[PDB]
Amino acid sequence: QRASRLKRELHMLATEPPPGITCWQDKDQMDDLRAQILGGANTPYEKGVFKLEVIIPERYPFEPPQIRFLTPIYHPNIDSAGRICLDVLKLPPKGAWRPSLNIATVLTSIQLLMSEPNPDDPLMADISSEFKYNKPAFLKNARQWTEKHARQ
Ligand SMILES: NCc1nc2ccccc2s1
Repeated sequence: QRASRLKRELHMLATEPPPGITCWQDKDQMDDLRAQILGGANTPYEKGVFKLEVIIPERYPFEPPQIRFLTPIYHPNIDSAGRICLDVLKLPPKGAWRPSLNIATVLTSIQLLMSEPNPDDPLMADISSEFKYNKPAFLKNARQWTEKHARQ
């Protein structure tokens, strides 16, 4: 059932990936994956390439994929170790993971989170206040962080 579902998902990611998103097997196992999200336009992350680690837990699809950024990113919801505060990556009642979602849909949500942060549920408190109260300085720091760590 699990193995069977992962094959369906890998196939879909290889053939019909979402715009801007790529995901693939590192080795010869279906539960240790990698992905890549391209920084969107009309965002400070633009022209940046962000790599992620995607671990599929042993009880998938009843527990969510465990995802973290490997490429540094300056964002209120993402910490210095790459942990993402996002509802679709957490179990209910607080979270919104359900088995009718998949790897592609959560990667797309992380992409949306990059365009549209939530300072209501921050992981980086100083970055979160800068985003609310000094928006131009946030945008400047994000673009600098992008150019340094996500390019060449
Ligand atoms: N591994 C992803 C990240 N690494 C870092 C390091 C410093 C600040 C922010 C980030 S996000």
